[PDB]
Amino acid sequence: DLPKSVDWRKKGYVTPVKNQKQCGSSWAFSATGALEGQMFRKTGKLVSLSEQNLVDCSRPQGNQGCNGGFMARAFQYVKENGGLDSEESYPYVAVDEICKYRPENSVAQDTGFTVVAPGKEKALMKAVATVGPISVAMDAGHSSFQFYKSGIYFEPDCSSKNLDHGVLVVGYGFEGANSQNSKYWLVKNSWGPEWGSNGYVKIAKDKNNHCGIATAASYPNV
Amino acid sequence: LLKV
Ligand SMILES: [Cl-]
Repeated sequence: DLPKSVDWRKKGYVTPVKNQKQCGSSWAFSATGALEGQMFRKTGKLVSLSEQNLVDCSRPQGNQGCNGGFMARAFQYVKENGGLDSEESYPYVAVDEICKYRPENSVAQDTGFTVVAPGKEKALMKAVATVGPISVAMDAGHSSFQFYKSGIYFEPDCSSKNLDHGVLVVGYGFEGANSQNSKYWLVKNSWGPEWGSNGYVKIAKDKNNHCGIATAASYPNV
Repeated sequence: LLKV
């Protein structure tokens, strides 16, 4: 069976928290976060990947740069493009810019992606436990989320269907002694280390797909 | 979503 808790940050799969700043690019940070963990599982090397490469170059796949996008369209771009540049070689500037993808600087590849069954939190738990960090979308449009600081996030006004923010599930756990009580998903955001809990948020788990965390989850195939 |  699956572990009572998982935290891929403790195993070297997760880069330090990044900051998308004033650009609608959380989808790009969610996608690079999932590819960073899959490339680490494959090679043992953790290398920060370029969100800007995704913002500037994946319009053909249907993304809109700083005006929004989807993680699956990003994994589709990496596959069609044959690669993705490192954060070091293609730095983030938080504005739409000319595509400058360089194949010689590519440090990652994927053959497409796997989708988690929509709305199934236990399928998501199995993906997190057996694959690594998973890209997910959520409803983050609330002041309670903007000002989140600690504890299990639970917002009554949250939607499980109309999502507006891409994030990365890096694990799951529970508070207390009963592994089934006060469960939560461990989620990496892209609003900087300063937001929330060192840039992370615990979102309530197995509470009817709260905030839609299991509605549109996926991970790249490397 | 952007942080405010
Ligand atoms: Cl965004």
